[PDB]
Amino acid sequence: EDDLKTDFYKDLTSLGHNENQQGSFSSQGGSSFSYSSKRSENINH
Repeated sequence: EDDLKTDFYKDLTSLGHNENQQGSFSSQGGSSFSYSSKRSENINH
C-alpha cells in the first residue's frame, strides 16, 4: 500500500484605503464711512 494524500491552502486578502481632502475658506469684510472712519477685515481658513 502507498497512500500519499496532500493538500495546500493559501489565502491572501489585502485591503487598502485612500483619503485626501483640502478645504479653503476666505472672507474679506469691510466698511467705509465718509468725521471719517475706515474698517478692513480678512479671513483665510
